[PDB]
Amino acid sequence: TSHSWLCDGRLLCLHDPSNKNNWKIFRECWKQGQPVLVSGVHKKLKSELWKPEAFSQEFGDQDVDLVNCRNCAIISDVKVRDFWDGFEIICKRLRSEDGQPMVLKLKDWPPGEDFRDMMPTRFEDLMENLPLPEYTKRDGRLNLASRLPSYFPKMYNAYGLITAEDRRVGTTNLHLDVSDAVNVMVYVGIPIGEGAHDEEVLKTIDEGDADEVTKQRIHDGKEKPGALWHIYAAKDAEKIRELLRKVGEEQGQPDHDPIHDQSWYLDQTLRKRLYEEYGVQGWAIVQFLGDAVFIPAGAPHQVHNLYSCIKVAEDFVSPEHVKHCFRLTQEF
Ligand SMILES: O=C(O)CNC(=O)C(=O)O
Ligand SMILES: [Cl-]
Ligand SMILES: [Mn+2]
Repeated sequence: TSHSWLCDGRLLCLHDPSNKNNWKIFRECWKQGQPVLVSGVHKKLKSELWKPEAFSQEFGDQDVDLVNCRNCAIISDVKVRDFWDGFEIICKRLRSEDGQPMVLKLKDWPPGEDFRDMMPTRFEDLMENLPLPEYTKRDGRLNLASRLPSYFPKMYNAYGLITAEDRRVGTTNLHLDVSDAVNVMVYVGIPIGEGAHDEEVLKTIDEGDADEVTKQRIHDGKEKPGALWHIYAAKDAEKIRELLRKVGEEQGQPDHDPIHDQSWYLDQTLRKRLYEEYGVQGWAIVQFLGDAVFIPAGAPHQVHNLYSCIKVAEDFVSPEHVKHCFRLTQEF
């Protein structure tokens, strides 16, 4: 079974998403609470379905709210095409008071459980090509999601954050989710209208603590980097809460939950600190076009888009983690 290791030997990378024997290798990492990466998923999909132009053409007239990733401001009652038309074409992006193009995220779209209903062909294309299908598919035999009683697909679409100032901002702030999930990068858009940003992208992953083999995927492989993830083991979540309670009190704090508050992005400062002061070393992961990231239930994580990303995630409930999922459901 074709695979290799990233993050200095600590992250499994599976290279063939439809290899039936994948579970054997996957499960050993997964039962220890490690995330897992599967590359090559884009090569299985119907490309034409996962274009920003197609999303604009087909659903542009819908009403939506957006989020400015730099200041968290909400842009109320805008149109879907406003987002998608500026995904790669910088001059088409909605502008702040100062007339500058904004780095934006599309909020709650599609809304509710409307994905399957709103996008049936995309739904079938994703689900027919998810890796580890017995775990990940709604009706997969190791997916307990639908098999349990009432006590246990989402898009993440946003532009990139490339500046030096941007490096301490999250596309999605540190949080955890209650079930297992797989997050697939189905499209990476390289924006035009400000010239090349390759060196900023590279300095951002380096400062994000990415390993040398991850960086060869750019230098040698010439792969298109989508997003930079930091993921932590579910067990390490309290040690991370402890750090953030303290740091927060150093600007005026309650015995509350910083991870649930989803207000923190761990920059290179706090990550060195979390490691030396709490022993906690996470996984710095660059998600390229076609990479599927498996995030264990309750494993805290944050995301920082480098370029413009179309991501689609499927939740599931594995036997290995079904106790976590139960315990996380009650606390949440
Ligand atoms: O992609 C993002 O911005 C955030 N993704 C997730 O939080 C996830 O898959 O759980
Ligand atoms: Cl499987
Ligand atoms: Mn998440």
